Amino acid sequence: QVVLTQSPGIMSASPGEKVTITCSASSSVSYMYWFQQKPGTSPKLWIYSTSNLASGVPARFRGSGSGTSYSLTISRMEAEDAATYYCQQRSGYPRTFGGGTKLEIKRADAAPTVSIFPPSSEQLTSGGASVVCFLNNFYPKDINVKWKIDGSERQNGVLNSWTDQDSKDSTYSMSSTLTLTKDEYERHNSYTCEATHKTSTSPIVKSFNRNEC
Amino acid sequence: EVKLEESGGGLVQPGGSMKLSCAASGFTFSDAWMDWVRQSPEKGLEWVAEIRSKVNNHAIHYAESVKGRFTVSRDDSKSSVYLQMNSLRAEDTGIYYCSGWSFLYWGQGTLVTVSAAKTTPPSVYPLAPGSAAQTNSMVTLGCLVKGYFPEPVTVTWNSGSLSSGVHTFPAVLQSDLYTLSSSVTVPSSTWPSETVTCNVAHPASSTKVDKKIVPRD
Amino acid sequence: CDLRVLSKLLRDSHVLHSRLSQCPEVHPLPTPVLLPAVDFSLGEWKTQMEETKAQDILGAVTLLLEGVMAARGQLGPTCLSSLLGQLSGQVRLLLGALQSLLGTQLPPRGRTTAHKDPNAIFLSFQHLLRGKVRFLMLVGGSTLC
Repeated sequence: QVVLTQSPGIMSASPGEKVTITCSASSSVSYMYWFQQKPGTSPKLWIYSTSNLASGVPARFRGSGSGTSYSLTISRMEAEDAATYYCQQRSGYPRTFGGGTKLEIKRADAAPTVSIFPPSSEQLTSGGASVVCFLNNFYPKDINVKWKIDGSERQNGVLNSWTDQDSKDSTYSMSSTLTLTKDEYERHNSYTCEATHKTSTSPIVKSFNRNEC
Repeated sequence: EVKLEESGGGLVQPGGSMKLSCAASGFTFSDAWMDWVRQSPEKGLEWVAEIRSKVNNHAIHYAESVKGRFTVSRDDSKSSVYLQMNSLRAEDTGIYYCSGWSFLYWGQGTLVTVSAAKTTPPSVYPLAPGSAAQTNSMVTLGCLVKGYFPEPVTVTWNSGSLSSGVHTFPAVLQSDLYTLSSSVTVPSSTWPSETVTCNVAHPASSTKVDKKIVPRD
Repeated sequence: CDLRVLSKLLRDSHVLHSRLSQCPEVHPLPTPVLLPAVDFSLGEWKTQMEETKAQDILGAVTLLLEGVMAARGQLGPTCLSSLLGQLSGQVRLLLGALQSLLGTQLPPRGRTTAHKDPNAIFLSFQHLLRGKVRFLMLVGGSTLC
């Protein structure tokens, strides 16, 4: 029941820049332990005993700390390193972790890739129409959808889901699901999704006509 | 080489019991102290129990939160550790990792949800581009996997062959249901020139391997 | 509450080693095993707290087990094996002892050397038993009975 409090809650770092994370124990302990975790994934032991990289870990991670404020340092940041880092104290029982700290890598501006989708045959069969439009592989993470129907903005029935950055190229990626009914789908003809991201002034639009046009 | 597959995860209605199993291989199981360590997004990362090797005579240790309701046990003899969750609780909810040496190896976790709701197979709709599409260098398709409960649902494409440049998104919550979509991009020439199928499952024991097919006239 | 222990381990160990000298056709290893090196001057070392010092040993020790299994690993139901057996059991008790103490299991670490020679493992054990062990649990050192 020691309380670990990891300093920055989320930070952003540039390729090859110095990352330095803090963790801080509510009461002196022998040793901190760090694990890296990555969205979708179990966590893994990244350092232990205050400063021994667990087999696996790049030598860029320097494990440090003593007594009551501890800290994990990435020498020169890579894009693999983008993940959360959890500290843990094996001081007694209970073991105890922390906040976490979301490192993010910070690549370059990289505009999205829109592609819109008519509801399925078999959606329309069951009595529902969802018109989903994926916005893919942009950066920054700030991006924007207008769902215009017959050339006018229906503002309701929208859900935007975002991915975390990508593994390979480190991008942000959002889906956007326009969700109406059979009847309603079918009262109108043009359906347009349009994406406005800092990447460019002129919004991106992919679109359809509900007749096949 | 060292392999932890927990299993047993589920919907439990409050007050209900559940057993988590965790099977190890890759190492001298008899030799390892074990932990259950459970994760949520609100709570986060919070240790659950610990269970020492025969050498240190199976000394047991729980978080106060769980003291009295969960029951960790092993069978050194089957190379497996267990969590017999009991008298459960909407908070007891989250990802349950069965874990390594003193925290050094880590199975992939089961989702476990206690909650009054029931199962809700997801609906699987293919998102094929459009009977008047533009087909440029590249090509994107989709699965709409809809209105399921409980989490999670596991989507791969081509039972895993097609695994590059494909975005599955986080679930969102609607009429307290879950809706999630995955996109995949293949080079133009490759579709519908070769079959892209997207397979999904949700423990609801639905398991739909629906084929993303082009749309007529 | 014993110090019967280290003293008893040592000799129990040495007994193992001896019994090997005369099994049937006794030979090296296909594959080198890594056992915890034979560090020599424990200088930099005994300056340091009793805790890190313990970890190292539990560290080495866990490595020692790995080496030794690694070596049972290798061969069939033979007499060295059946002994590497009883050895590994032995090594195991310390492992406890030190896990017991630091109250966690650390992972294998510290500088090792590759040994085909099945003795060099029996050895490696005793070396920590006589060095880094004894040299630990003297000075206060709340060790494990």
